[PDB]
Amino acid sequence: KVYSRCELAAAMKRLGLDNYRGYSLGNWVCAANYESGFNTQATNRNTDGSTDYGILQINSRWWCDDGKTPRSKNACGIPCSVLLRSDITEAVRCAKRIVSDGNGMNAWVAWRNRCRGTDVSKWIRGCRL
Ligand SMILES: [Cl-]
Ligand SMILES: [Cl-]
Ligand SMILES: [Mg+2]
Repeated sequence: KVYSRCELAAAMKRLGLDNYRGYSLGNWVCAANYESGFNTQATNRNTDGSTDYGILQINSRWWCDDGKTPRSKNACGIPCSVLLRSDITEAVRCAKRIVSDGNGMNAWVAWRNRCRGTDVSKWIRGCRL
């Protein structure tokens, strides 16, 4: 599923992402925009044999188990396939776990490079949440 911007913003608000551990909602929408283009089925295979999965491009070394990645920690305690669901609930739970660590949203390269320093509140403008 490719979400629209406001659809995603509403779904993320519903699941408690707005101002979760210091990151306002616009940060989460911005990150999803740049990481995946709002696409729950996005996948990108990395140089290290890990794959990034779903709308927030969550990585299979550290966070989810895909049975294909050396040295995998599976810190979210999930199969990576749950991160390709049209329902974002499992991805949001895992994202909250990720962002709890000292890296914060720097876990998401596209957030670090594309969203950090920008007016992220623009991502929720005009939306009914
Ligand atoms: Cl915001
Ligand atoms: Cl949670
Ligand atoms: Mg990416």
